[PDB]
Amino acid sequence: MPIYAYNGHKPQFADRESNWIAPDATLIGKVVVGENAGFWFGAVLRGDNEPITIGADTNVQEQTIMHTDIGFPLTIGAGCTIGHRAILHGCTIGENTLIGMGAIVLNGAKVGKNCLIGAGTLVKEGMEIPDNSLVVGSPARVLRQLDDAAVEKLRASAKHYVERGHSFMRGMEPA
Amino acid sequence: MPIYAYNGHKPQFADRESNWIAPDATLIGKVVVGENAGFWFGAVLRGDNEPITIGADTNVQEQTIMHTDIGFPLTIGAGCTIGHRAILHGCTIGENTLIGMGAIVLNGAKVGKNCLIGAGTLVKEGMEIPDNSLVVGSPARVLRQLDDAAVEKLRASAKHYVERGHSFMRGMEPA
Amino acid sequence: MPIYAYNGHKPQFADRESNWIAPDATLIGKVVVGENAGFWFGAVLRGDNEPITIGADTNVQEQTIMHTDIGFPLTIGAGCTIGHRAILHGCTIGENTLIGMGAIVLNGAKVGKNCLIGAGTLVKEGMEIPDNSLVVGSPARVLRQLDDAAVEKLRASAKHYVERGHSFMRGMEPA
Ligand SMILES: [Zn+2]
Ligand SMILES: [Zn+2]
Ligand SMILES: [Zn+2]
Repeated sequence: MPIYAYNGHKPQFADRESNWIAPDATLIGKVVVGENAGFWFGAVLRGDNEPITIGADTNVQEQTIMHTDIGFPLTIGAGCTIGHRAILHGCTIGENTLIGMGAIVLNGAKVGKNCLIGAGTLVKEGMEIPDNSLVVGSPARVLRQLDDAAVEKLRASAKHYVERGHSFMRGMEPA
Repeated sequence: MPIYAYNGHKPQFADRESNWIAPDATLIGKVVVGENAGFWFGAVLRGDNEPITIGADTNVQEQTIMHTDIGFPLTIGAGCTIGHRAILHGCTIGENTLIGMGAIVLNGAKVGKNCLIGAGTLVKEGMEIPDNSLVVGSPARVLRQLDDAAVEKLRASAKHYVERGHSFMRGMEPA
Repeated sequence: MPIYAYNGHKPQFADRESNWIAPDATLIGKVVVGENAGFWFGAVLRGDNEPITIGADTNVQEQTIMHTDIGFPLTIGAGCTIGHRAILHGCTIGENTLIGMGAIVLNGAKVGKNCLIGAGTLVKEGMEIPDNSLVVGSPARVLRQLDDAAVEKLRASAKHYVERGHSFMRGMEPA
Protein backbone atom coordinates (compact mmCIF):
# COMPACT_ATOMS: atom_id res chain seq x y z
CA MET A 1 0.00 0.00 0.00
CA PRO A 2 1.27 3.48 -0.97
CA ILE A 3 1.18 5.05 2.48
CA TYR A 4 4.20 7.40 2.37
CA ALA A 5 6.19 9.42 4.87
CA TYR A 6 7.59 12.80 3.85
CA ASN A 7 9.83 15.22 5.80
CA GLY A 8 9.44 13.13 8.94
CA HIS A 9 5.64 13.33 8.92
CA LYS A 10 3.45 10.29 8.11
CA PRO A 11 -0.35 9.68 7.98
CA GLN A 12 -1.83 9.23 11.47
CA PHE A 13 -4.90 7.03 11.82
CA ALA A 14 -7.31 7.34 14.72
CA ASP A 15 -8.20 3.70 13.98
CA ARG A 16 -6.25 2.24 11.04
CA GLU A 17 -7.92 -1.20 11.17
CA SER A 18 -11.26 0.54 10.52
CA ASN A 19 -10.08 2.40 7.39
CA TRP A 20 -10.77 1.08 3.91
CA ILE A 21 -7.77 1.89 1.72
CA ALA A 22 -7.59 0.68 -1.90
CA PRO A 23 -4.14 -0.51 -3.13
CA ASP A 24 -4.22 2.34 -5.61
CA ALA A 25 -4.75 4.99 -2.86
CA THR A 26 -1.92 7.19 -1.75
CA LEU A 27 -1.64 9.04 1.57
CA ILE A 28 1.45 11.18 2.05
CA GLY A 29 2.89 13.21 4.92
CA LYS A 30 0.67 15.33 7.19
CA VAL A 31 -2.62 13.49 6.79
CA VAL A 32 -4.93 13.02 9.76
CA VAL A 33 -7.41 10.16 9.23
CA GLY A 34 -10.59 9.66 11.30
CA GLU A 35 -12.58 6.53 12.05
CA ASN A 36 -14.22 4.46 9.32
CA ALA A 37 -12.90 6.78 6.58
CA GLY A 38 -12.39 5.03 3.23
CA PHE A 39 -10.09 5.99 0.40
CA TRP A 40 -10.92 4.52 -2.92
CA PHE A 41 -8.97 3.68 -6.03
CA GLY A 42 -6.44 6.22 -7.35
CA ALA A 43 -7.02 8.85 -4.66
CA VAL A 44 -4.07 11.12 -3.72
CA LEU A 45 -3.69 13.02 -0.46
CA ARG A 46 -0.49 15.06 -0.52
CA GLY A 47 0.01 16.42 2.98
CA ASP A 48 3.24 18.27 2.33
CA ASN A 49 2.38 21.93 2.98
CA GLU A 50 -0.49 22.54 5.37
CA PRO A 51 -1.95 19.33 6.85
CA ILE A 52 -4.97 17.48 5.43
CA THR A 53 -7.57 16.46 7.99
CA ILE A 54 -10.19 13.79 7.20
CA GLY A 55 -13.12 13.59 9.61
CA ALA A 56 -14.66 10.29 10.65
CA ASP A 57 -17.23 8.39 8.54
CA THR A 58 -15.90 10.29 5.50
CA ASN A 59 -15.60 8.63 2.07
CA VAL A 60 -13.04 9.82 -0.46
CA GLN A 61 -14.05 8.40 -3.80
CA GLU A 62 -12.04 7.37 -6.89
CA GLN A 63 -9.15 9.63 -7.82
CA THR A 64 -9.98 12.52 -5.53
CA ILE A 65 -7.04 14.96 -5.24
CA MET A 66 -6.41 16.81 -1.99
CA HIS A 67 -3.59 19.32 -1.57
CA THR A 68 -2.77 22.70 0.11
CA ASP A 69 -0.89 25.94 -0.09
CA ILE A 70 0.92 27.32 2.95
CA GLY A 71 -1.61 29.40 4.89
CA PHE A 72 -4.49 27.09 3.89
CA PRO A 73 -5.01 23.87 5.85
CA LEU A 74 -7.56 21.48 4.41
CA THR A 75 -10.22 20.19 6.80
CA ILE A 76 -13.19 17.93 6.13
CA GLY A 77 -15.95 17.52 8.73
CA ALA A 78 -17.30 14.12 9.65
CA GLY A 79 -19.47 11.84 7.51
CA CYS A 80 -18.81 13.71 4.25
CA THR A 81 -19.10 12.34 0.74
CA ILE A 82 -16.42 13.39 -1.73
CA GLY A 83 -17.59 12.35 -5.21
CA HIS A 84 -15.60 10.49 -7.86
CA ARG A 85 -12.68 12.67 -9.02
CA ALA A 86 -13.28 15.79 -6.89
CA ILE A 87 -10.47 18.22 -6.24
CA LEU A 88 -10.11 19.83 -2.85
CA HIS A 89 -7.41 22.48 -2.37
CA GLY A 90 -6.81 24.32 0.91
CA CYS A 91 -10.45 24.63 1.93
CA THR A 92 -12.57 23.62 4.92
CA ILE A 93 -15.75 21.48 4.57
CA GLY A 94 -18.48 21.30 7.18
CA GLU A 95 -19.75 18.00 8.55
CA ASN A 96 -22.31 15.97 6.58
CA THR A 97 -21.59 17.66 3.22
CA LEU A 98 -21.49 16.09 -0.26
CA ILE A 99 -18.97 17.27 -2.90
CA GLY A 100 -20.33 16.09 -6.28
CA MET A 101 -18.21 14.11 -8.72
CA GLY A 102 -15.65 16.11 -10.66
CA ALA A 103 -16.21 19.19 -8.44
CA ILE A 104 -13.44 21.62 -7.55
CA VAL A 105 -13.16 23.55 -4.29
CA LEU A 106 -10.30 26.08 -4.10
CA ASN A 107 -8.12 27.75 -1.41
CA GLY A 108 -9.86 29.56 1.41
CA ALA A 109 -13.29 28.29 0.48
CA LYS A 110 -15.66 27.55 3.34
CA VAL A 111 -18.50 25.16 2.81
CA GLY A 112 -21.09 24.85 5.57
CA LYS A 113 -22.46 21.65 7.10
CA ASN A 114 -25.25 19.67 5.42
CA CYS A 115 -24.40 21.07 2.01
CA LEU A 116 -24.70 19.55 -1.46
CA ILE A 117 -22.20 20.87 -4.02
CA GLY A 118 -23.51 19.64 -7.38
CA ALA A 119 -21.35 17.70 -9.82
CA GLY A 120 -18.87 19.75 -11.87
CA THR A 121 -19.29 22.86 -9.73
CA LEU A 122 -16.35 25.19 -9.20
CA VAL A 123 -16.26 26.83 -5.78
CA LYS A 124 -13.85 29.77 -6.25
CA GLU A 125 -11.12 30.94 -3.83
CA GLY A 126 -12.55 32.28 -0.58
CA MET A 127 -16.16 31.61 -1.57
CA GLU A 128 -18.30 31.08 1.54
CA ILE A 129 -21.34 28.83 1.53
CA PRO A 130 -24.04 28.82 4.28
CA ASP A 131 -25.12 25.65 6.03
CA ASN A 132 -27.83 23.63 4.25
CA SER A 133 -27.12 25.01 0.77
CA LEU A 134 -27.54 23.30 -2.58
CA VAL A 135 -24.82 24.74 -4.85
CA VAL A 136 -24.56 24.37 -8.61
CA GLY A 137 -22.99 26.13 -11.61
CA SER A 138 -19.84 27.69 -13.01
CA PRO A 139 -19.56 30.18 -11.54
CA ALA A 140 -21.03 28.46 -8.47
CA ARG A 141 -24.29 29.89 -7.07
CA VAL A 142 -26.60 29.04 -4.15
CA LEU A 143 -29.82 27.67 -5.64
CA ARG A 144 -31.95 27.20 -2.53
CA GLN A 145 -31.65 25.76 0.97
CA LEU A 146 -32.04 21.97 1.44
CA ASP A 147 -35.06 20.47 3.23
CA ASP A 148 -34.57 18.26 6.29
CA ALA A 149 -35.14 15.16 4.13
CA ALA A 150 -32.35 16.05 1.71
CA VAL A 151 -30.07 16.51 4.68
CA GLU A 152 -30.94 12.92 5.64
CA LYS A 153 -29.91 11.45 2.30
CA LEU A 154 -26.49 13.01 3.05
CA ARG A 155 -26.18 11.07 6.37
CA ALA A 156 -27.49 7.99 4.57
CA SER A 157 -24.72 8.38 1.97
CA ALA A 158 -21.95 8.46 4.59
CA LYS A 159 -23.32 5.37 6.32
CA HIS A 160 -23.66 3.19 3.21
CA TYR A 161 -20.12 4.13 2.22
CA VAL A 162 -18.63 3.23 5.59
CA GLU A 163 -20.26 -0.22 5.27
CA ARG A 164 -19.19 -0.54 1.64
CA GLY A 165 -15.65 0.25 2.72
CA HIS A 166 -15.79 -2.59 5.25
CA SER A 167 -17.14 -5.02 2.68
CA PHE A 168 -14.19 -4.32 0.33
CA MET A 169 -11.65 -5.10 3.07
CA ARG A 170 -13.43 -8.40 3.55
CA GLY A 171 -14.98 -9.29 0.20
CA MET A 172 -12.63 -8.02 -2.50
CA GLU A 173 -10.32 -10.62 -3.89
CA PRO A 174 -8.24 -10.86 -7.05
CA ALA A 175 -10.04 -12.84 -9.78
CA MET B 1 -3.39 -7.98 -12.34
CA PRO B 2 -5.89 -5.43 -11.07
CA ILE B 3 -8.95 -7.37 -12.16
CA TYR B 4 -10.91 -7.83 -8.93
CA ALA B 5 -13.82 -9.91 -7.75
CA TYR B 6 -16.22 -8.53 -5.19
CA ASN B 7 -19.11 -10.40 -3.44
CA GLY B 8 -19.10 -13.33 -5.87
CA HIS B 9 -19.04 -11.43 -9.15
CA LYS B 10 -15.99 -11.02 -11.33
CA PRO B 11 -15.43 -9.26 -14.68
CA GLN B 12 -16.68 -11.44 -17.54
CA PHE B 13 -15.11 -11.39 -20.97
CA ALA B 14 -16.80 -12.47 -24.21
CA ASP B 15 -13.29 -12.93 -25.62
CA ARG B 16 -10.61 -11.91 -23.11
CA GLU B 17 -7.51 -12.54 -25.26
CA SER B 18 -8.71 -9.67 -27.53
CA ASN B 19 -9.04 -7.03 -24.81
CA TRP B 20 -6.27 -4.51 -24.22
CA ILE B 21 -6.14 -3.76 -20.49
CA ALA B 22 -3.41 -1.40 -19.30
CA PRO B 23 -1.58 -2.70 -16.21
CA ASP B 24 -2.97 -0.09 -13.74
CA ALA B 25 -6.47 -0.16 -15.26
CA THR B 26 -8.86 -1.57 -12.71
CA LEU B 27 -11.92 -3.74 -13.28
CA ILE B 28 -14.10 -4.71 -10.31
CA GLY B 29 -17.20 -6.89 -9.79
CA LYS B 30 -20.14 -7.07 -12.21
CA VAL B 31 -18.37 -5.87 -15.39
CA VAL B 32 -19.35 -7.33 -18.78
CA VAL B 33 -16.76 -6.73 -21.47
CA GLY B 34 -17.35 -7.02 -25.22
CA GLU B 35 -14.78 -8.00 -27.77
CA ASN B 36 -11.88 -5.75 -28.83
CA ALA B 37 -12.85 -3.24 -26.12
CA GLY B 38 -9.79 -1.44 -24.78
CA PHE B 39 -9.20 -0.05 -21.29
CA TRP B 40 -6.39 2.47 -20.88
CA PHE B 41 -4.24 3.75 -18.01
CA GLY B 42 -5.77 4.47 -14.63
CA ALA B 43 -9.31 3.71 -15.72
CA VAL B 44 -11.61 2.32 -13.02
CA LEU B 45 -14.84 0.43 -13.56
CA ARG B 46 -16.47 -0.32 -10.22
CA GLY B 47 -19.40 -2.71 -10.72
CA ASP B 48 -20.46 -3.09 -7.11
CA ASN B 49 -24.07 -1.92 -7.44
CA GLU B 50 -25.67 -2.31 -10.88
CA PRO B 51 -23.61 -3.97 -13.63
CA ILE B 52 -21.38 -2.12 -16.06
CA THR B 53 -21.77 -3.41 -19.57
CA ILE B 54 -19.20 -2.42 -22.17
CA GLY B 55 -20.09 -2.97 -25.83
CA ALA B 56 -17.64 -4.35 -28.34
CA ASP B 57 -14.93 -2.22 -30.01
CA THR B 58 -15.37 0.47 -27.32
CA ASN B 59 -12.27 2.31 -26.07
CA VAL B 60 -12.14 3.54 -22.50
CA GLN B 61 -9.35 6.11 -22.34
CA GLU B 62 -7.18 7.24 -19.41
CA GLN B 63 -8.54 7.49 -15.86
CA THR B 64 -12.14 7.12 -16.90
CA ILE B 65 -14.38 6.43 -13.95
CA MET B 66 -17.51 4.30 -14.22
CA HIS B 67 -19.88 3.54 -11.37
CA THR B 68 -23.61 2.96 -10.58
CA ASP B 69 -26.35 3.62 -8.06
CA ILE B 70 -29.04 1.02 -7.56
CA GLY B 71 -31.64 1.37 -10.31
CA PHE B 72 -29.20 2.68 -12.85
CA PRO B 73 -27.20 0.04 -14.70
CA LEU B 74 -24.52 1.48 -16.95
CA THR B 75 -24.58 0.34 -20.53
CA ILE B 76 -22.33 1.47 -23.33
CA GLY B 77 -23.07 0.62 -26.95
CA ALA B 78 -20.48 -0.78 -29.33
CA GLY B 79 -17.71 1.10 -31.14
CA CYS B 80 -17.77 4.06 -28.70
CA THR B 81 -14.96 6.46 -27.79
CA ILE B 82 -14.78 7.30 -24.06
CA GLY B 83 -12.42 10.29 -23.90
CA HIS B 84 -9.59 10.82 -21.41
CA ARG B 85 -10.92 11.15 -17.86
CA ALA B 86 -14.67 11.03 -18.54
CA ILE B 87 -17.03 10.05 -15.74
CA LEU B 88 -19.95 7.74 -16.59
CA HIS B 89 -22.42 7.16 -13.75
CA GLY B 90 -25.49 4.91 -14.22
CA CYS B 91 -26.39 5.96 -17.77
CA THR B 92 -27.07 4.46 -21.23
CA ILE B 93 -25.09 5.38 -24.38
CA GLY B 94 -25.74 4.53 -28.05
CA GLU B 95 -23.38 2.79 -30.46
CA ASN B 96 -20.76 4.84 -32.37
CA THR B 97 -20.91 7.70 -29.82
CA LEU B 98 -17.97 9.84 -28.66
CA ILE B 99 -17.86 11.09 -25.04
CA GLY B 100 -15.33 13.94 -24.95
CA MET B 101 -12.46 14.15 -22.47
CA GLY B 102 -13.32 15.45 -19.03
CA ALA B 103 -17.10 15.07 -19.66
CA ILE B 104 -19.58 13.94 -17.07
CA VAL B 105 -22.68 11.81 -17.71
CA LEU B 106 -24.95 11.38 -14.71
CA ASN B 107 -27.59 8.86 -13.61
CA GLY B 108 -30.48 8.00 -15.91
CA ALA B 109 -29.19 10.11 -18.75
CA LYS B 110 -29.74 8.58 -22.18
CA VAL B 111 -27.39 9.39 -25.05
CA GLY B 112 -28.31 8.26 -28.53
CA LYS B 113 -26.14 6.63 -31.14
CA ASN B 114 -23.85 8.59 -33.47
CA CYS B 115 -23.43 11.42 -30.96
CA LEU B 116 -20.58 13.77 -30.22
CA ILE B 117 -20.45 14.97 -26.60
CA GLY B 118 -17.81 17.68 -26.45
CA ALA B 119 -15.02 17.85 -23.87
CA GLY B 120 -15.94 19.23 -20.45
CA THR B 121 -19.66 18.76 -21.04
CA LEU B 122 -22.04 17.87 -18.19
CA VAL B 123 -25.08 15.71 -19.15
CA LYS B 124 -27.39 16.03 -16.17
CA GLU B 125 -29.51 13.26 -14.65
CA GLY B 126 -32.18 11.74 -16.89
CA MET B 127 -31.31 13.96 -19.80
CA GLU B 128 -32.14 12.51 -23.20
CA ILE B 129 -30.00 13.29 -26.26
CA PRO B 130 -31.39 12.47 -29.72
CA ASP B 131 -29.34 10.33 -32.09
CA ASN B 132 -26.79 12.00 -34.36
CA SER B 133 -26.56 14.98 -31.97
CA LEU B 134 -23.67 17.30 -31.22
CA VAL B 135 -23.72 18.24 -27.50
CA VAL B 136 -21.58 20.89 -25.75
CA GLY B 137 -21.52 23.04 -22.64
CA SER B 138 -22.23 22.95 -18.93
CA PRO B 139 -25.23 22.71 -18.71
CA ALA B 140 -25.35 20.63 -21.90
CA ARG B 141 -27.05 21.88 -25.06
CA VAL B 142 -27.94 19.95 -28.19
CA LEU B 143 -26.16 22.12 -30.76
CA ARG B 144 -27.12 20.52 -34.14
CA GLN B 145 -27.12 17.21 -36.03
CA LEU B 146 -24.02 15.69 -37.51
CA ASP B 147 -23.49 15.24 -41.24
CA ASP B 148 -22.50 11.78 -42.54
CA ALA B 149 -18.83 12.78 -42.48
CA ALA B 150 -18.83 13.32 -38.71
CA VAL B 151 -20.64 10.09 -37.98
CA GLU B 152 -18.01 8.32 -40.02
CA LYS B 153 -15.14 9.99 -38.18
CA LEU B 154 -16.74 8.49 -35.07
CA ARG B 155 -16.55 5.00 -36.74
CA ALA B 156 -12.96 5.69 -37.70
CA SER B 157 -12.13 6.63 -34.11
CA ALA B 158 -13.24 3.27 -32.60
CA LYS B 159 -11.54 1.44 -35.49
CA HIS B 160 -8.26 3.29 -34.95
CA TYR B 161 -8.37 2.66 -31.20
CA VAL B 162 -8.81 -1.09 -31.58
CA GLU B 163 -5.67 -1.11 -33.74
CA ARG B 164 -3.73 1.02 -31.23
CA GLY B 165 -4.97 -1.21 -28.39
CA HIS B 166 -3.66 -4.40 -29.97
CA SER B 167 -0.38 -2.67 -30.82
CA PHE B 168 0.08 -1.90 -27.10
CA MET B 169 -0.17 -5.52 -26.05
CA ARG B 170 2.83 -6.13 -28.33
CA GLY B 171 4.94 -3.02 -28.74
CA MET B 172 4.80 -1.74 -25.17
CA GLU B 173 7.87 -2.78 -23.19
CA PRO B 174 9.83 -1.06 -20.32
CA ALA B 175 12.77 1.27 -21.12
CA MET C 1 8.74 2.05 -12.57
CA PRO C 2 6.13 2.57 -15.32
CA ILE C 3 8.46 4.28 -17.79
CA TYR C 4 7.59 2.55 -21.08
CA ALA C 5 8.96 2.46 -24.62
CA TYR C 6 6.48 2.03 -27.49
CA ASN C 7 7.08 1.06 -31.18
CA GLY C 8 10.82 1.53 -30.77
CA HIS C 9 10.58 5.05 -29.33
CA LYS C 10 11.70 5.75 -25.80
CA PRO C 11 11.40 8.71 -23.44
CA GLN C 12 14.58 10.79 -23.68
CA PHE C 13 15.80 12.64 -20.60
CA ALA C 14 18.01 15.68 -21.08
CA ASP C 15 19.22 15.16 -17.56
CA ARG C 16 17.74 12.05 -15.97
CA GLU C 17 18.17 11.86 -12.17
CA SER C 18 17.29 15.56 -12.07
CA ASN C 19 13.77 14.34 -12.80
CA TRP C 20 11.37 13.55 -10.04
CA ILE C 21 9.16 10.61 -11.03
CA ALA C 22 6.49 9.38 -8.66
CA PRO C 23 6.15 5.58 -8.71
CA ASP C 24 2.61 5.99 -10.13
CA ALA C 25 3.65 8.24 -12.99
CA THR C 26 3.61 6.80 -16.54
CA LEU C 27 5.74 7.95 -19.45
CA ILE C 28 5.24 6.37 -22.89
CA GLY C 29 6.87 6.67 -26.34
CA LYS C 30 7.79 9.99 -27.95
CA VAL C 31 8.33 11.98 -24.76
CA VAL C 32 11.12 14.54 -24.40
CA VAL C 33 11.84 15.51 -20.79
CA GLY C 34 13.59 18.72 -19.79
CA GLU C 35 15.80 19.16 -16.75
CA ASN C 36 14.39 19.24 -13.20
CA ALA C 37 10.96 18.47 -14.64
CA GLY C 38 8.81 16.67 -12.12
CA PHE C 39 6.01 14.20 -12.64
CA TRP C 40 3.74 13.57 -9.69
CA PHE C 41 1.41 10.78 -8.62
CA GLY C 42 -0.82 9.21 -11.19
CA ALA C 43 0.35 11.31 -14.15
CA VAL C 44 0.13 9.87 -17.67
CA LEU C 45 2.04 10.97 -20.80
CA ARG C 46 1.02 8.88 -23.86
CA GLY C 47 3.26 9.97 -26.74
CA ASP C 48 2.24 7.39 -29.35
CA ASN C 49 1.11 9.75 -32.10
CA GLU C 50 2.92 13.14 -32.12
CA PRO C 51 5.76 13.75 -29.65
CA ILE C 52 5.31 15.29 -26.16
CA THR C 53 7.94 17.89 -25.16
CA ILE C 54 8.24 18.97 -21.57
CA GLY C 55 10.17 22.19 -21.03
CA ALA C 56 12.73 22.37 -18.26
CA ASP C 57 11.92 23.24 -14.65
CA THR C 58 8.27 22.45 -15.47
CA ASN C 59 6.12 20.59 -12.91
CA VAL C 60 3.44 18.14 -13.92
CA GLN C 61 1.09 17.58 -11.03
CA GLU C 62 -1.09 14.62 -9.97
CA GLN C 63 -2.91 12.60 -12.61
CA THR C 64 -2.31 15.07 -15.38
CA ILE C 65 -3.07 13.53 -18.76
CA MET C 66 -1.07 14.49 -21.86
CA HIS C 67 -1.87 13.16 -25.34
CA THR C 68 -1.85 13.97 -29.08
CA ASP C 69 -3.63 13.43 -32.37
CA ILE C 70 -1.48 13.18 -35.52
CA GLY C 71 -0.63 16.67 -36.76
CA PHE C 72 -0.65 18.18 -33.27
CA PRO C 73 2.61 17.94 -31.34
CA LEU C 74 2.36 18.86 -27.69
CA THR C 75 5.07 21.24 -26.50
CA ILE C 76 5.49 22.91 -23.10
CA GLY C 77 7.68 25.96 -22.55
CA ALA C 78 10.15 26.07 -19.70
CA GLY C 79 9.31 26.57 -16.02
CA CYS C 80 5.58 25.93 -16.47
CA THR C 81 3.25 24.79 -13.72
CA ILE C 82 0.68 22.21 -14.83
CA GLY C 83 -1.99 22.05 -12.10
CA HIS C 84 -3.57 18.97 -10.50
CA ARG C 85 -5.54 16.80 -12.98
CA ALA C 86 -5.10 19.02 -16.08
CA ILE C 87 -5.63 17.65 -19.58
CA LEU C 88 -3.33 18.79 -22.34
CA HIS C 89 -4.06 17.58 -25.86
CA GLY C 90 -1.87 18.49 -28.85
CA CYS C 91 -1.24 22.08 -27.87
CA THR C 92 1.67 24.42 -27.36
CA ILE C 93 2.32 26.39 -24.21
CA GLY C 94 4.63 29.36 -23.70
CA GLU C 95 7.31 29.48 -21.02
CA ASN C 96 6.47 30.39 -17.43
CA THR C 97 2.75 29.67 -17.77
CA LEU C 98 0.35 28.19 -15.24
CA ILE C 99 -2.34 25.72 -16.33
CA GLY C 100 -4.71 25.55 -13.35
CA MET C 101 -5.93 22.35 -11.76
CA GLY C 102 -8.66 20.56 -13.68
CA ALA C 103 -8.15 22.73 -16.76
CA ILE C 104 -8.53 21.37 -20.30
CA VAL C 105 -6.48 22.56 -23.27
CA LEU C 106 -7.44 21.05 -26.65
CA ASN C 107 -5.72 20.41 -30.05
CA GLY C 108 -3.90 23.26 -31.79
CA ALA C 109 -4.36 25.70 -28.98
CA LYS C 110 -1.48 28.14 -28.47
CA VAL C 111 -0.99 29.59 -24.99
CA GLY C 112 1.43 32.48 -24.59
CA LYS C 113 4.30 32.93 -22.12
CA ASN C 114 3.72 34.28 -18.59
CA CYS C 115 0.09 33.15 -18.67
CA LEU C 116 -2.30 32.20 -15.95
CA ILE C 117 -5.07 29.78 -16.96
CA GLY C 118 -7.43 29.44 -13.99
CA ALA C 119 -8.72 26.15 -12.56
CA GLY C 120 -11.59 24.55 -14.49
CA THR C 121 -10.84 26.46 -17.69
CA LEU C 122 -11.62 24.98 -21.11
CA VAL C 123 -9.35 26.24 -23.90
CA LYS C 124 -10.97 25.06 -27.13
CA GLU C 125 -9.17 23.78 -30.21
CA GLY C 126 -6.95 26.33 -31.87
CA MET C 127 -7.57 29.06 -29.33
CA GLU C 128 -4.71 31.54 -29.13
CA ILE C 129 -3.91 33.24 -25.87
CA PRO C 130 -1.67 36.37 -25.88
CA ASP C 131 1.38 36.52 -23.59
CA ASN C 132 0.92 37.74 -20.00
CA SER C 133 -2.77 36.80 -20.08
CA LEU C 134 -5.17 35.85 -17.32
CA VAL C 135 -7.71 33.34 -18.65
CA VAL C 136 -10.74 31.88 -16.88
CA GLY C 137 -13.96 30.03 -17.65
CA SER C 138 -15.65 27.40 -19.77
CA PRO C 139 -15.68 28.59 -22.52
CA ALA C 140 -12.38 30.34 -21.75
CA ARG C 141 -12.26 34.13 -21.88
CA VAL C 142 -9.21 36.39 -21.83
CA LEU C 143 -9.71 38.61 -18.85
CA ARG C 144 -6.85 41.13 -18.77
CA GLN C 145 -3.10 41.24 -18.58
CA LEU C 146 -1.07 40.26 -15.54
CA ASP C 147 1.01 42.78 -13.57
CA ASP C 148 4.71 41.99 -13.01
CA ALA C 149 4.01 40.86 -9.45
CA ALA C 150 1.71 38.13 -10.75
CA VAL C 151 4.17 37.05 -13.43
CA GLU C 152 6.72 36.74 -10.68
CA LYS C 153 4.55 34.36 -8.71
CA LEU C 154 4.56 32.18 -11.85
CA ARG C 155 8.38 32.07 -11.79
CA ALA C 156 8.28 31.48 -8.03
CA SER C 157 5.85 28.57 -8.41
CA ALA C 158 8.00 26.77 -10.91
CA LYS C 159 11.02 27.27 -8.70
CA HIS C 160 9.45 25.81 -5.53
CA TYR C 161 8.22 22.80 -7.43
CA VAL C 162 11.76 22.03 -8.58
CA GLU C 163 13.02 22.02 -4.95
CA ARG C 164 9.95 20.14 -3.74
CA GLY C 165 10.51 17.59 -6.47
CA HIS C 166 14.12 16.98 -5.38
CA SER C 167 13.01 16.96 -1.75
CA PHE C 168 10.57 14.15 -2.62
CA MET C 169 13.49 12.14 -4.06
CA ARG C 170 15.26 12.43 -0.69
CA GLY C 171 12.52 12.52 1.91
CA MET C 172 9.81 10.13 0.69
CA GLU C 173 9.78 6.68 2.30
CA PRO C 174 6.99 4.09 2.88
CA ALA C 175 4.99 3.87 6.16
ZN1 LIG D 1 -1.69 22.22 -5.17
ZN1 LIG E 1 -20.92 6.67 -7.66
ZN1 LIG F 1 -6.36 11.69 -26.93
